[PDB]
Amino acid sequence: IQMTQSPSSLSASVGDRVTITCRASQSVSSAVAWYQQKPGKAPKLLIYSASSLYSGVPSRFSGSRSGTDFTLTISSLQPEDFATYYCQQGSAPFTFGQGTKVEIKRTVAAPSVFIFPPSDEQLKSGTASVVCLLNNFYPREAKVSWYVDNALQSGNSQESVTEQDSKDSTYSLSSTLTLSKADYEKHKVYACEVTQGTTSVTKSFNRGEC
Amino acid sequence: EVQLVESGGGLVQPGGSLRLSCAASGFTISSSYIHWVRQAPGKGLEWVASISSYYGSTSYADSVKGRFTISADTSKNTAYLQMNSLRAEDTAVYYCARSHYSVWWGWHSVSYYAAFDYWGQGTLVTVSSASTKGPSVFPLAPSSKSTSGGTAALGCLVKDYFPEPVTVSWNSGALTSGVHTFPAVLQSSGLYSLSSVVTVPSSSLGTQTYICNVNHKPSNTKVDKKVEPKSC
Ligand SMILES: [Cl-]
Ligand SMILES: [Cl-]
Ligand SMILES: [Cl-]
Ligand SMILES: [Cl-]
Ligand SMILES: [Cl-]
Ligand code: NA
Repeated sequence: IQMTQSPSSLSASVGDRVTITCRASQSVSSAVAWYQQKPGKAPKLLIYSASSLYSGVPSRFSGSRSGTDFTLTISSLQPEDFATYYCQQGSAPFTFGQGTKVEIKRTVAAPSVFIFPPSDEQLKSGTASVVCLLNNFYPREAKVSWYVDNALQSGNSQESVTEQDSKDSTYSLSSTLTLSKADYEKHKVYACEVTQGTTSVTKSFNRGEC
Repeated sequence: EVQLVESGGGLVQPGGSLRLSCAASGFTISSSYIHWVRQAPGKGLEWVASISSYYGSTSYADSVKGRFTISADTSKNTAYLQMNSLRAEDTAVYYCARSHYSVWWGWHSVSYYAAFDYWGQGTLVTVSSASTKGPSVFPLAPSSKSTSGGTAALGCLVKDYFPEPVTVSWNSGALTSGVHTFPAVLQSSGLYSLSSVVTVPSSSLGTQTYICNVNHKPSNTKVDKKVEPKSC
């Protein structure tokens, strides 16, 4: 007795009508539940008995059934509603659906960009970490390029992206370039280039600076 | 008033054993079915086990049968999930949860449907033979000469630690506006690394003090680092 969830991910704008659907392989009565999960947090119950709104849950959420198909509906999406939503059948063995990542769509937002040289303490370790920060931008995908003495760097950086902000639906991103102390010490100009649309910003520092 | 607090997660060698605790408050555990639900990192939700202390009935996700034992202690209003012979597939954040449908009738031949209304905070169970290593913590120093949005940025780089998690905080919890702590990333070394940043008024750079407080509970280590402009 399996639970196919659909779609796997969707983007929609504030106030849009969102519909997640779950497909039971057999008949699970009306014992199906819906949960909202923010990243790394415990899931919150939204709907139980396929249709009943859990106390505390905003009225914008509703559940419904049509045969073997249970659906969760958000009548007008709110920015705090980005999460992953799960269906669960309520009879044993309590199978969960695959999840539905709900990401929110908004205006293009310019990143505020900063670059950070490695610390002297990290230099006594024999490795340098250069970090490039892109703050409060949208959409998630942005081109970050690293330059060392105007040589494009490849294969020695790692990206991490934050979750969507719960009011403005923007992201922030870090790029961490890692080098040997010797490698960092033999080059002068460090630069992080961010491209988004028809605008590129390059932020830089010189190793000998204050 | 109803709360579910977990304990006993952490690192464990493959094949070893861990006992997870679930201390309930604000309701009697015999009136409820208690369940465990785990989530492997990046994957979805999987039900693992359930118990009702009143009926003496336990049930296990086939995926764990025989290796897991879920029990409860009424005197302590607490549930346990003892895990033996852990494998890498067992690495996950484990949650306890209360089913919303109470064992309402005192009659025995009654199957109850499950919907989880109260959840624990989640504890990470990591199944590797790697050693615990604490994080090195380095400043991310601003420049008054590198202003982006009228404001300045500064940070802490929290590098080469295992296992997760690491908690970062700024000025002993007194600074929260502008803070972004990034999701951790797993280096090629097999060690983790993340950074935490905060945006501040461009003027306050030299005037204000920014100390980041890094906590790595897996290695029982807490580091506080002052962040200053290089100032050579
Ligand atoms: Cl779409
Ligand atoms: Cl499941
Ligand atoms: Cl510079
Ligand atoms: Cl009830
Ligand atoms: Cl340190
Ligand atoms: Na972490």
